[PDB]
Amino acid sequence: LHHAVIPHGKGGRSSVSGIVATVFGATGFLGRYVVNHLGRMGSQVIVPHRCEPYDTMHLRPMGDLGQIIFMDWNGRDKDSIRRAVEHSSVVINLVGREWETQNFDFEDVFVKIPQAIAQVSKEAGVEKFIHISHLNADIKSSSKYLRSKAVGEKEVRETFPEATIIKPAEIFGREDRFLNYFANIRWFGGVPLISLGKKTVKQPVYIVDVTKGIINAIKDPDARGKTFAFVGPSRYLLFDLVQYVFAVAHRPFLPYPLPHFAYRWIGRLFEISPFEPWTTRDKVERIHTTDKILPHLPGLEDLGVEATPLELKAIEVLRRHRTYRWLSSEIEDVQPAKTIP
Amino acid sequence: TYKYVNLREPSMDMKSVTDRAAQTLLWTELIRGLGMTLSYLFREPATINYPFEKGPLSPRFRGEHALRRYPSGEERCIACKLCEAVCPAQAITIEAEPRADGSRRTTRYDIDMTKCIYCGFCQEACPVDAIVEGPNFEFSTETHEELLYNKEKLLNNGDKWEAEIAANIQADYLYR
Amino acid sequence: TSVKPIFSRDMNEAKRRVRELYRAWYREVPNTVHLFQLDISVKQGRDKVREMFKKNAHITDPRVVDLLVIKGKMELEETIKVWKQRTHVMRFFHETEAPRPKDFLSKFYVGHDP
Amino acid sequence: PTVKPPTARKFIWTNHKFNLSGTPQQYVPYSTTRKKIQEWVPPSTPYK
Amino acid sequence: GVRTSPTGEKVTHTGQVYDDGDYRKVRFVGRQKEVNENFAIDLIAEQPVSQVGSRVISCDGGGGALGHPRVYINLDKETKTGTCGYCGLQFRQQH
Amino acid sequence: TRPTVRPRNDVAHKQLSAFGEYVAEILPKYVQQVQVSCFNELEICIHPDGVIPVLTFLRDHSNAQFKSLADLTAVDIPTRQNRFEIVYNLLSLRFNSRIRVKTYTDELTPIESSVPVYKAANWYEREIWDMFGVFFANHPDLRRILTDYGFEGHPFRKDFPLSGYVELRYDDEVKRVVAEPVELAQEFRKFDLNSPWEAFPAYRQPP
Amino acid sequence: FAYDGLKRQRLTEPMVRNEKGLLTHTTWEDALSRVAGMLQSFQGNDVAAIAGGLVDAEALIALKDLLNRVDSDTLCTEEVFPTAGAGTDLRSNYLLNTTIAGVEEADVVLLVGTNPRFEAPLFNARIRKSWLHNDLKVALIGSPVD
Amino acid sequence: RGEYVVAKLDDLINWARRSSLWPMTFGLACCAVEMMHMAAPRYDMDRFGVVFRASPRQSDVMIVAGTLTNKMAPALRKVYDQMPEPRYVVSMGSCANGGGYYHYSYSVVRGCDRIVPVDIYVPGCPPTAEALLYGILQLQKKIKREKRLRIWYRR
Ligand SMILES: CCCCCCCCCCCCCCCCCC(=O)OC[C@H](COP(=O)(O)OCCN)OC(=O)CCCCCCCCCCCCCCCCC
Ligand SMILES: NC(=O)C1=CN([C@@H]2O[C@H](COP(=O)(O)OP(=O)(O)OC[C@H]3O[C@@H](n4cnc5c(N)ncnc54)[C@H](OP(=O)(O)O)[C@@H]3O)[C@@H](O)[C@H]2O)C=CC1
Ligand code: SF4
Ligand code: SF4
Ligand code: SF4
Ligand SMILES: [Zn+2]
Repeated sequence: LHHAVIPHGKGGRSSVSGIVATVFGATGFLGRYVVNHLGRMGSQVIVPHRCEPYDTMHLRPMGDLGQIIFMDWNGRDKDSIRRAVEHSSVVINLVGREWETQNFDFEDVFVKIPQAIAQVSKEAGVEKFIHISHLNADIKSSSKYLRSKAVGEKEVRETFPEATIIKPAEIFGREDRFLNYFANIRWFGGVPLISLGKKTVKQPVYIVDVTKGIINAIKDPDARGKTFAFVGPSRYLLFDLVQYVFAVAHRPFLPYPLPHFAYRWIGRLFEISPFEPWTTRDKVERIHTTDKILPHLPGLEDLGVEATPLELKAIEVLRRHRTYRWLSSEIEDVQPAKTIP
Repeated sequence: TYKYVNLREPSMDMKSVTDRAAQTLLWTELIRGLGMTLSYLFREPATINYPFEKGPLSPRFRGEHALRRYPSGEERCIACKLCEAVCPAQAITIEAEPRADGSRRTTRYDIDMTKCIYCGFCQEACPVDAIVEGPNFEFSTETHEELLYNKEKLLNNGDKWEAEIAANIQADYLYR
Repeated sequence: TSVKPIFSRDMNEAKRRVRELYRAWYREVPNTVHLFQLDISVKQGRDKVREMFKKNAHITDPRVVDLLVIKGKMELEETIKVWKQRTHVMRFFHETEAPRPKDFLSKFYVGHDP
Repeated sequence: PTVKPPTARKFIWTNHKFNLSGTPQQYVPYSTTRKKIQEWVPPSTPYK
Repeated sequence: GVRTSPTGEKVTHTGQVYDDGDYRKVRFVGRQKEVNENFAIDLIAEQPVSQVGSRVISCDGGGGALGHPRVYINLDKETKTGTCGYCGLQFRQQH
Repeated sequence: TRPTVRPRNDVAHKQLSAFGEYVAEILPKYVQQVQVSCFNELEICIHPDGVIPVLTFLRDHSNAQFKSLADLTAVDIPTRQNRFEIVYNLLSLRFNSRIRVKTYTDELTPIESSVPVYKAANWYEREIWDMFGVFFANHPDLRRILTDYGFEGHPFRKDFPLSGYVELRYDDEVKRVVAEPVELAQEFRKFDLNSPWEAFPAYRQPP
Repeated sequence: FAYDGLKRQRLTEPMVRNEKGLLTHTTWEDALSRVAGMLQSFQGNDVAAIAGGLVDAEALIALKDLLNRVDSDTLCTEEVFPTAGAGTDLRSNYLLNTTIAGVEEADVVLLVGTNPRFEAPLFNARIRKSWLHNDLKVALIGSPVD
Repeated sequence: RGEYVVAKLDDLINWARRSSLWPMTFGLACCAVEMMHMAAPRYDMDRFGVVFRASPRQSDVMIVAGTLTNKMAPALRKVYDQMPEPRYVVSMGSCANGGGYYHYSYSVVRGCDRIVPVDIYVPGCPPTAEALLYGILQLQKKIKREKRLRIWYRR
């Protein structure tokens, strides 16, 4: 170890963890938790960002002076990528959109960009590489999102064979597009579900569990060249999960079946939005994709993390969706949803 | 000696009682107060046109720090650490060793400008006029780290501001 | 060994004050979880209350017990009147602090602290 | 300064510079001292 | 003088420069490293030695009360010059 | 006639000495020591049991009339078995004089609240309790006044570290301000300043 | 003046031999595992230790106990002492029994095979102090050092 | 051309935001006095469009003018969070910048950037009213550099 990266202190804000991490896509939902955890223990974090600097302001309080470094980068320019990684010991890739745009599509963000980061990182001598894939990645999937995840995951593996690839289920948390997505359907009255959501099983995972898994993968030498599946502790039918969301938010729940073709037609309607789409056809498919069971892969327990149950943290996410009448309701008012042994 | 601020007995003659009746009903003392703000409307305001015009300062002004040289270009600082000892905020950090020649000089000279109280004790303590507070007060930054000055930044400040600094010391050193 | 008492002449009077304070805290936890809108459960709050009482279970000095009860009551008055904020109530749970190892080997790897 | 020019020194900046904060030529702090402990370097040949 | 390390980083007048593989140089990427280009060790060595006709000379740095504390320098050795411990000016005895 | 030396006022010194023993004659049950400083300040050192009798006498007695409690504070001297010294600074407008009354206590011994004598003492005693941990009995409302809610310890004790044990920051994961063990990017630098040569022979202590 | 040797040539990381017989940095866990693996496969005379000159008592006893638990008794020092007779059984056999301050009460000192000036400089200063203030008589068997 | 239009629209919204900055009526200690002097007739911050308003709902800038204690830290975070966006923070003076002369105190937050993000750091103890006015103008030029709609366009 070079002398500047020998750990020192007691793992606090002013300590030296010895980690020099470049986190791509740090300005997102997962990125803010990864940067927070890295900063807590005194890591040097490089945050290359495409967005406008106002949108990185929430990251600045997460590290001691000089520990959070911001760079500009473009996914299509390799000089920008190489400048951001050439001094790092671990590169973390959290890049992704849930929708396509006129400038970037699922192939671009889930294949070309991850491959370029892995390619440039390897040439720069970066030793650790963590890449976030998806539990349901599949070339036979209806959703181009999941098809692109399968291709990119493969690509990263050849380009950077020692990469740790992490495949989470849907991640729930304060800024998620999962529990919040279901709660915001109330603005349309009833909740449409394909086949009433009785033919779908989800295994959502908690954001902090995923973050701790990523942090523990950096330090663990066993995590190199491995693929992990980060899943929550319980499996639910989609109908029960959405019903549970509305029970915690104390909103009237009026589910009704909607066929795939009709509901695929609603997704394209919302895709017209030149801004962030409320929903897309791809999202409709992903929501209704049953979460795979991959026993051969290691999970959170193999990284020393106890998966946090949904029931213990839903109120943390869903309290703000309640009206004034129900804001103060406590965590014990709603019965847990039915699980699947 | 003392005086009473509010110990009056008002007159009860008819004229004085009517003068107070007119005041109550006609709001005479309220109109008098309007006249005073009217008189300010027609005064020239005290605003200056910053940043084109500047507020007056004096040679003693305590602003941004700088490390000075002798006319030959040698550093004045001899790493005596008196400024570091007196600093009320412990804002100065110094390391020193013999230079490649035999000279006693600093290898570290930091001022944490976010610890500093701009009190000027360091320039009072300095025996060779090496550390001074200059006249610059327009150095706000976008990041905290930019206010943790190392020796290179402070030497640059002295090279940047010496022309003004030397003239200010010239005006005030006979009061010191 | 003759000293001026605070409130309790002996340890049996002191333990009566300790039991009374425990009841007040036990009754309060349901309200504190409601008013402050905590994401912990009432059992968690009451478990924490129990934990704080058991760290001092070895005291044998009534004056020391009297002071802990005195401090515990001020602590409770801050909570009931909502002088505390959510951050102060949650400081008892150390959520953002990582677990420090207690075994020798784990301490040995991280650093020099005993 | 037209009437009372300043005293000329070789080391005084000829070109004044405004506030550079927020630009590529801003000031970045760093430690100005050299490494304090030298680590032993193992021999480059095998012998064991 | 301001050398440049094989990486290209400028070496300061204290001899400081991040070595290869030191992550800390990332702090200068897209920015710059502040280095004063007027090395005092070089500038003082450009001052000519002053010839004086006495065994002892005094130096206050010049400028009276604007200089440094007044010190007296011995010039008895002829194998070297007398240097001021405050300002580094050199003196030699004229025969 | 000595421009730099502070002049003495022996009249005021004489007057304060006479009053000091006058108080000792009237309150012998409590007064333990009376002294007058070279700059003419009178201090009465009492047993803590006499806080109310002594302060009440000084306030109400016709030759005292110390109607104003200027200041009430504590000093921590760890080398004493009663480490805390409680200091009352009183002012008599009628006689244009000041008097200092001092007592002592430890960490476990309560001191009687003097709010019945001086209502000004209410907040001064909360501050002493807050910063030193001295308990005042029969206080109408004793609680912290200066330290953060839930703060642990008594910072003005000499063995409390300057920077404390905890510091605060905002944590994004829990979306609130959190408290964590204190770490300093730059440790406070302790200075050893005392000269090893005695400065004031007049105060030398026997070997 | 030798403290500046504490700033140079320092061992700062665990090191093991790589696959080419060269020492390379590794973690404590790996370094201790290799030693522990080798320790668990040997016993008796197969395990020995040598304590150098700057070792502390705590390290000495800890290493002695460790080798004892594999039944090894070969705890050696670099500095020789004759083990004949009582050897180290009696402390008086290998100590400066008069004590350093005892030199000031001596009247005759016999030095045998020792340059105390360099072997124990502050002990030689005590001898000179007695030689100067007490008229002590010093004799030497050995090289006529200064 | 979309590029030309969004470029102009950034100028419009950036100009509006920097020309109508309303600081929260919020001050902590000494440095609040120099802030009052910046509102006073000589500098008259109002002539720049800078108007104090008490409500966080109606504020764009938090000027942290003075020492932040641990007891006050949650309250400062509360009123910052209650500001609608876009919102900016100006750290005024050594205390708010990095703890200043109470840096080693047990009751003092060592810099308000531990609690909120900070856009501009104004040095001084206290900064002169003119030094603060320089800091506000530096924030205006920062807002003038924002590229929100250009970045949205290229997403
Ligand atoms: C021949 C038969 C004819 C019959 C009719 C003859 C009657 C003529 C005389 C009648 C009296 C005329 C005045 C009546 C107006 C009301 C007067 C009044 O009530 O003012 C007194 C009021 C009380 O204030 P105070 O003094 O504190 O209390 C008194 C004792 N309790 O104090 C106040 O009201 C003060 C109000 C404070 C706020 C004032 C702020 C504005 C001041 C500037 C206003 C200037 C007026 C401009 C009007 C514009 C016209 C369009
Ligand atoms: N439910 C979930 O959240 C799950 C997430 N994942 C994966 O985890 C990763 C992060 O999840 P999440 O944090 O929710 O993703 P977010 O959409 O929340 O954040 C995406 C990040 O990627 C950056 N980014 C997106 N597109 C581009 C681009 N074209 N060029 C440059 N930067 C870009 C964004 O930066 P900007 O803000 O500048 O656009 C942002 O920082 C993604 O790969 C996602 O697929 C996997 C399984 C489930
Ligand atoms: S001005 Fe005062 S606080 Fe600032 S560095 Fe000088 S002595 Fe220290
Ligand atoms: S700046 Fe002045 S006081 Fe400070 S170390 Fe240098 S010579 Fe001494
Ligand atoms: S920075 Fe200086 S003037 Fe401002 S609050 Fe702190 S001590 Fe007072
Ligand atoms: Zn000189």
